Amino acid sequence: IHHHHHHMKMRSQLLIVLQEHLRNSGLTQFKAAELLGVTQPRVSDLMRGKIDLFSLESLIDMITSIGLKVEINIKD
Amino acid sequence: IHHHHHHMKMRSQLLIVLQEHLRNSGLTQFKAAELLGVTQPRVSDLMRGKIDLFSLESLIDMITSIGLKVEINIKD
Repeated sequence: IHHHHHHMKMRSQLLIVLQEHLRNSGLTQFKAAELLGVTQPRVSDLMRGKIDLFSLESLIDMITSIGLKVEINIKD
Repeated sequence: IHHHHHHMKMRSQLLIVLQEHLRNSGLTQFKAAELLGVTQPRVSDLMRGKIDLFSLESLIDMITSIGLKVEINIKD
């Protein structure tokens, strides 16, 4: 397994938005996994806040699966 | 190898900013790889625009290594 420990403000922002949206979606963890196209243990880890297990692309994948838009701004 | 074909506006934005910044950095591909902590073949692929080989986290890793800030906005 890869564990992630960088970009934590961004990673936590994406995770909290994904958790909150899933929490009042009316979906069970099973139906949530079906919608996101991931396994139930993956949903469990997300809802338990195991943030280290989630790459930025996986979080962005799931945010988009639930119908949200992610926009980036790059600052120099 | 993983190949990526989703989130293409975001992926291309990050790649173009990374290429442009490296292109007038005064660095050779070797010195660029040293700064980013990746291999020279990885730099080559980036500069050749092999966008499919680069996950969003790897692009964000490298953008931050060169001293840029990435901010996300999530829209519903």
